[PDB]
Amino acid sequence: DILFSKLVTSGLGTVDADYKKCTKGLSIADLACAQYYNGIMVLPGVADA
Amino acid sequence: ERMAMYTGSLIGGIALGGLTSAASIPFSLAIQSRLNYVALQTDVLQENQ
Amino acid sequence: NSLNHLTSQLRQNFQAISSSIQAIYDRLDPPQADQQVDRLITGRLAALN
Amino acid sequence: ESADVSEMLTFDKKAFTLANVSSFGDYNLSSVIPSLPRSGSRVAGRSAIE
Amino acid sequence: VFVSHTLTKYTEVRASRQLAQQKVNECVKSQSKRYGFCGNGTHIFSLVN
Amino acid sequence: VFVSHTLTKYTEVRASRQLAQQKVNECVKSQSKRYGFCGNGTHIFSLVNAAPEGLVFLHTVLLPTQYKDVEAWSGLCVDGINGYVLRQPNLALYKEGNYYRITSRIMFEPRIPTIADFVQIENCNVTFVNISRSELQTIVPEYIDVNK
Amino acid sequence: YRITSRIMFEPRIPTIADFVQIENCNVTFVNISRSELQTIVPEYIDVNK
Amino acid sequence: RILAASFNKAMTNIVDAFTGVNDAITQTSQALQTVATALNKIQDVVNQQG
Amino acid sequence: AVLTYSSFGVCADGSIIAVQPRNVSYDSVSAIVTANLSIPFNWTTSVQVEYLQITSTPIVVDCSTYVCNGNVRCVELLKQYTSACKTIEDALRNSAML
Amino acid sequence: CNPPDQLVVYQQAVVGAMLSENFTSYGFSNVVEMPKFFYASNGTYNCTDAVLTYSSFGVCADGSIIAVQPRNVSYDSVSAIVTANLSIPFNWTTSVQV
Ligand SMILES: *[C@@H]1O[C@H](CO)[C@@H](O[C@@H]2O[C@H](CO)[C@@H](O[C@@H]3O[C@H](CO)[C@@H](O)[C@H](O)[C@@H]3O)[C@H](O)[C@H]2NC(C)=O)[C@H](O)[C@H]1NC(C)=O
Ligand SMILES: *[C@@H]1O[C@H](CO)[C@@H](O[C@@H]2O[C@H](CO)[C@@H](O[C@@H]3O[C@H](CO)[C@@H](O)[C@H](O)[C@@H]3O)[C@H](O)[C@H]2NC(C)=O)[C@H](O)[C@H]1NC(C)=O
Ligand SMILES: *[C@@H]1O[C@H](CO)[C@@H](O[C@@H]2O[C@H](CO)[C@@H](O)[C@H](O)[C@H]2NC(C)=O)[C@H](O)[C@H]1NC(C)=O
Ligand SMILES: *[C@@H]1O[C@H](CO)[C@@H](O[C@@H]2O[C@H](CO)[C@@H](O)[C@H](O)[C@H]2NC(C)=O)[C@H](O)[C@H]1NC(C)=O
Ligand SMILES: *[C@@H]1O[C@H](CO)[C@@H](O[C@@H]2O[C@H](CO)[C@@H](O)[C@H](O)[C@H]2NC(C)=O)[C@H](O)[C@H]1NC(C)=O
Ligand SMILES: *[C@@H]1O[C@H](CO)[C@@H](O[C@@H]2O[C@H](CO)[C@@H](O)[C@H](O)[C@H]2NC(C)=O)[C@H](O)[C@H]1NC(C)=O
Ligand SMILES: *[C@@H]1O[C@H](CO)[C@@H](O[C@@H]2O[C@H](CO)[C@@H](O)[C@H](O)[C@H]2NC(C)=O)[C@H](O)[C@H]1NC(C)=O
Ligand SMILES: *[C@@H]1O[C@H](CO)[C@@H](O)[C@H](O)[C@H]1NC(C)=O
Ligand SMILES: *[C@@H]1O[C@H](CO)[C@@H](O)[C@H](O)[C@H]1NC(C)=O
Ligand SMILES: *[C@@H]1O[C@H](CO)[C@@H](O)[C@H](O)[C@H]1NC(C)=O
Ligand SMILES: *[C@@H]1O[C@H](CO)[C@@H](O)[C@H](O)[C@H]1NC(C)=O
Ligand SMILES: *[C@@H]1O[C@H](CO)[C@@H](O)[C@H](O)[C@H]1NC(C)=O
Ligand SMILES: *[C@@H]1O[C@H](CO)[C@@H](O)[C@H](O)[C@H]1NC(C)=O
Ligand SMILES: *[C@@H]1O[C@H](CO)[C@@H](O)[C@H](O)[C@H]1NC(C)=O
Ligand SMILES: *[C@@H]1O[C@H](CO)[C@@H](O)[C@H](O)[C@H]1NC(C)=O
Ligand SMILES: *[C@@H]1O[C@H](CO)[C@@H](O)[C@H](O)[C@H]1NC(C)=O
Ligand SMILES: *[C@@H]1O[C@H](CO)[C@@H](O)[C@H](O)[C@H]1NC(C)=O
Ligand SMILES: *[C@@H]1O[C@H](CO)[C@@H](O)[C@H](O)[C@H]1NC(C)=O
Ligand SMILES: *[C@@H]1O[C@H](CO)[C@@H](O)[C@H](O)[C@H]1NC(C)=O
Repeated sequence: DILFSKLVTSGLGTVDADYKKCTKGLSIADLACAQYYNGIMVLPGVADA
Repeated sequence: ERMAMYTGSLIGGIALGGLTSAASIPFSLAIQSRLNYVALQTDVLQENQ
Repeated sequence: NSLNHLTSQLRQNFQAISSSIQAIYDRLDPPQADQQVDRLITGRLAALN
Repeated sequence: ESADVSEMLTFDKKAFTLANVSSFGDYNLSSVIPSLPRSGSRVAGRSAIE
Repeated sequence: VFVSHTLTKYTEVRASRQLAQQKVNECVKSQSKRYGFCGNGTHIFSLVN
Repeated sequence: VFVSHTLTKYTEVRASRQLAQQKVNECVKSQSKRYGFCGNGTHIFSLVNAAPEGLVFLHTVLLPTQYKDVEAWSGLCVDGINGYVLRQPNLALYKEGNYYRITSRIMFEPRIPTIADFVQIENCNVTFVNISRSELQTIVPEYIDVNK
Repeated sequence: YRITSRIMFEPRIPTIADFVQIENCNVTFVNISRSELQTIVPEYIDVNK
Repeated sequence: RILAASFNKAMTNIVDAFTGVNDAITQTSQALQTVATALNKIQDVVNQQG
Repeated sequence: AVLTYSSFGVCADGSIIAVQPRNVSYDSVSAIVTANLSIPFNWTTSVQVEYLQITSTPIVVDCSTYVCNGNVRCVELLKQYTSACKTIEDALRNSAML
Repeated sequence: CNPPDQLVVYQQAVVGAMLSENFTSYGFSNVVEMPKFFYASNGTYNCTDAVLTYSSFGVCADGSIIAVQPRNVSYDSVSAIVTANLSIPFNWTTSVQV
C-alpha cells in the first residue's frame, strides 16, 4: 500500500471507466466517460489486487 | 576512461586466488583450480599445461 | 496484415488529382503535373515508413 | 539508458592492479590488458584490441 | 518517426545489455556449467573488452 | 502512431515478465547459485510483493564481514609413495596448532578429518604433507593401521 | 582396477569410500568375495576374517 | 542471532526508504540505493502510462 | 550527486562534478595450493530490492468512433479504407489478450 | 446516440455482449451487473468453466461471465535437517508439457 500511494495518484490518466455510469449521464461526463465517447476504452487491469 | 577501468578490473580478477594479502598465485594454478571445478584432478605432475 | 496494409496504400489519392502517376501526365502539362505527383511521392514514402 | 550503464560499470583497484602481462605467465594476454597512460592524466586507455 | 526509431532501438539495446550483464556475472566473474552459454564446450574462463 | 507506442511497450513488458517468472522459480521458490541473478552476494531466500503494474523482490543475501587466515596444504603423501587429495575441490586441509582440520572454502565450517574425506592418487607432489603410516593417527584420528 | 571421471580421464586408485552399499546385486556386477576384494581396493584389509 | 538481527535492521530501513522520510540518509549505502532505483522505475510507470 | 548523466553529475547545491565508478570487491576462486588462504568467518545479512514490470494497462479503441465521431455518412468513406481499421484494431486486441 | 459495445464470439457464434445499459440487447434474455459494465447473454450460470479470459473475468461455453480463480499447485519445500517425521516421494509418474 505504500508503493501504491507514495506514487502519484494519477486518476486523470489511465483509469478503467464505469461504462454504465457514462451513458445514463445524470451528471456531466467525467474524463473517463469523455474518452469512451471517442471510442477509447480502458479495460480493467489484469493484476487484480 | 571508465571502460578501460571496467574491463581492466574484470581481466585481472582471474589472477586472484583467495590468498592471504591477495598475493597472486602463479597463473598455472588459476587454470588448475578451474580444471578441478570440472572434474577432480589427479594428474599431479601437471604435464598438460 | 502488414503486406495488405502496404498494398492498399497504393489506391490513395493523397488528395492529388488521381492515384495513377501516368494518368496525371495524361491529363496535365509537365509544369503542373509535377506539383500533383509530389503528393503521391510523399504519401507513399509515408506508407513505407 | 544512462542509469542502467552507470550501475553496471563497477571498479575494483585490488584487482585492476593485477591486469598485467606478468600476472598470467605463459598465457600471453598482452593484447587485452589496458594500455599504460602515455601522458598521464587518465587511468588507462584502450588495449591492443579495443 | 524519429522518436519511433529511437524507442525501438533502445528496446533491443536493453535486452542485449541484460544478456551482457548475465554473461559478465556468469562467464567472466564465475565459471559456468550451463551448456552453450559461454562457448559450445567446457567453459574455463572468459575475457571482455 | 498510438499503436506504435503500444506494441513497443508490450515488447518491453513481455521481456521483463519472463525475467520475473524466472526469478519466482529460481529465487523465490528455489535457492540459486547463479552469480548475481538473485542479488549481489550469497543467496538465501527471496520475498515478493505487488507493485504498480509489476512485482517487487526482496533478495535476502549474505555478505562476509571478517576473514580467517589458515595454513592450507595441497594434499597428503604417506611413506613418500602414496598420495591423497581431498574428495571435494571446494574443501581445504589446514593446520590449527598441533593438529589438522578440514574446512570449506565458501564458509568456515571446521571438520575433523575422516579417512573418507580423501581420494587416493598414484603420485605425490613433494609439496604435500610428509608423514608415515605410523603417524597418520595425528592427521586422521580414526585411522589405526591394522596390517601393521 | 581403477576409477575415473566420465567427463575427463583422471585415473584414481579405488578407496572403499568410493562405493555405496545397496541391498541387491545386478547380474552384471563384478563377482568377488571378501577375502580377495583387495584386488579391487588395494587398501582394504578384512578385519573380521 | 546476528543473521536475524541484521535482517530486522535492514527490513526496517527498506520501509523508511520507500516512504522517503529518511531522505537525507537514503544515499548512505548500496542497499538503500537499490530502493531509490526501484522508486525511479515505479515513478516512471505511474507518470508515463497516461 | 543527485542527478547524473554519463560522467557528469550534480550535487544538491548545484555543483557539477565527475562521477567515480562504484567500488566493490570481486570474488576469487580459492586455489588448491600449499599456502596461506583467507576464508569468510563472520557473516551479516542484507536485503536488496529489485522491481520488474509485468503488465501494462491495455487500451482498445474503436476505429470508427474515433475517426468519424459517429457521423453516419463518414462511415461510408472510411469503409473504402478496407485494411486500415482492421490493422489498427487487431494489433491492439491481440496484444491485450496475449 | 450509439456508444460502442463489445460482443463476445466463441466457436463462430455470438455468446455475450458487454453493455453500458439495462437492456436485453442483441436478443440475449439474461442481464447481469458487473462493477463497471452490464453484461447480457443466454448463460444459465449452471457453469464453472472458462473458455475465454480477460483480467479476472471469463466466460463459459454458454456465455456466463464468471471470475477466474487462480490455478492450483503444490509448492515444493526444502527438506529440513531435523529429527522428525519427514515425507519423501515414493511413487512416480511421467508428464509431458508443450
Ligand atoms: C605476446 O604477444 C605479443 C603480441 O600481442 C607479442 O608482441 C609482438 O612480438 C613480435 C615478435 O617479437 C613483434 O614483432 C617483431 O618485433 C621485433 C622487435 O621489435 C621487430 O624486429 C620485428 O620487425 C617485429 O616487429 C611485435 O611487434 C610485438 N607486438 C607488440 C604489440 O608488442 C609478444 O612478443 C608475445 N610475448 C610472449 C612472451 O609470448
Ligand atoms: C506442476 O503442474 C501440475 C499440473 O499438471 C500440477 O499437478 C496437479 O496439481 C494439482 C494441485 O495440487 C493437483 O490437484 C490435487 O489433486 C488431489 C487429488 O485429486 C486433491 O486431493 C488436491 O486437493 C488437488 O485437487 C493435481 O492432482 C496435480 N496432478 C497432475 C497429474 O497434474 C503440480 O502441482 C505442479 N507442480 C508444481 C511443483 O508446480
Ligand atoms: C617430502 O619428502 C620428500 C622426499 O624426501 C621431499 O622431496 C625431496 O625434497 C628435497 C628438498 O627438500 C629435494 O632435494 C629432493 O630432490 C626431493 N625428492 C625428490 C624425489 O625429488 C619433499 O621435499 C618433502 N616435502 C616436505 C613438505 O616435507
Ligand atoms: C542389470 O541386469 C539387467 C538384466 O536384469 C541388465 O539388462 C540386460 O543388459 C544386457 C546388456 O547387454 C542385455 O543383453 C539384456 O538383454 C538386458 N536384460 C534386460 C532384462 O533388460 C542391466 O543392463 C543391468 N543393469 C546395470 C545397471 O548394470
Ligand atoms: C556372478 O555370479 C552370478 C551367480 O552365480 C551369475 O549369475 C548366474 O549366471 C548364470 C549364467 O549361466 C545363470 O545361469 C544363473 O541363473 C545366474 N544366477 C543368478 C542368481 O541369477 C553371474 O553371471 C556372475 N556374473 C559375473 C559378471 O561374473
Ligand atoms: C555487494 O554489495 C556490497 C555493498 O552492499 C559491496 O560491499 C562494499 O564494497 C566496498 C568496496 O570498496 C566497500 O567499501 C564497502 O564497505 C562494502 N560495503 C558493504 C555494505 O558491503 C560488495 O563489494 C558487493 N560485491 C560483493 C561480491 O560482495
Ligand atoms: C604441485 O602443485 C603445486 C600447486 O599446488 C605446484 O606449485 C607451482 O606449480 C608450478 C607449475 O604449475 C611450478 O612452476 C611452481 O614452481 C610451483 N610453485 C612454487 C612456489 O614453486 C607444484 O609445482 C606442483 N608440482 C609440479 C611438479 O609441478
Ligand atoms: C605491468 O607491471 C609493470 C610493473 O609494475 C609495469 O612496468 C607495467 O607498466 C605494467 N603494465 C600494465 C599494463 O599494467
Ligand atoms: C599387509 O602387508 C603385507 C606386507 O606389506 C602385504 O603382503 C599384504 O598384502 C598387506 N595386506 C593388506 C590387506 O593390506
Ligand atoms: C564378523 O563376521 C562373522 C561372520 O560369521 C560374524 O559372526 C561376526 O558377527 C562379525 N563381526 C562383528 C563384530 O559383528
Ligand atoms: C573508489 O576507490 C578509489 C581508490 O583509489 C577512490 O579514489 C575513489 O574515490 C572511490 N570512489 C568511490 C565512489 O567510492
Ligand atoms: C603463513 O602464515 C604463517 C604464520 O601463521 C607464516 O609463518 C608464513 O610465512 C605465512 N606465509 C606462507 C607463504 O607460508
Ligand atoms: C560476527 O559478527 C557480529 C556482527 O555484529 C559480531 O557481533 C560478532 O562478534 C562476530 N564474531 C563472531 C565470532 O560471531
Ligand atoms: C437492471 O434491470 C433489471 C430489470 O430489467 C432490474 O431488476 C435490475 O435491478 C437493474 N439493475 C441495475 C443495476 O440498474
Ligand atoms: C437467446 O435466448 C432467447 C430466449 O428467448 C432466444 O430467443 C434467442 O434465440 C437466444 N439466442 C440468441 C442468439 O439471442
Ligand atoms: C449445475 O450443474 C451440476 C453438474 O451438471 C448439476 O449437478 C447441478 O444440479 C446443476 N444445477 C445447479 C442449480 O447447481
Ligand atoms: C483451489 O483450491 C481451493 C480450495 O483450497 C478451491 O476453492 C478452488 O476452487 C481451487 N481452484 C480451482 C481453480 O478450482
Ligand atoms: C514420528 O511419528 C510417529 C507417528 O506419528 C511417532 O510415533 C514417532 O514418535 C514420531 N517421531 C518423532 C521423532 O517425531
Ligand atoms: C507405484 O504405483 C503403482 C500404481 O500406480 C504401483 O503399481 C506400484 O507398485 C507403485 N510402486 C511401488 C514401488 O510400490
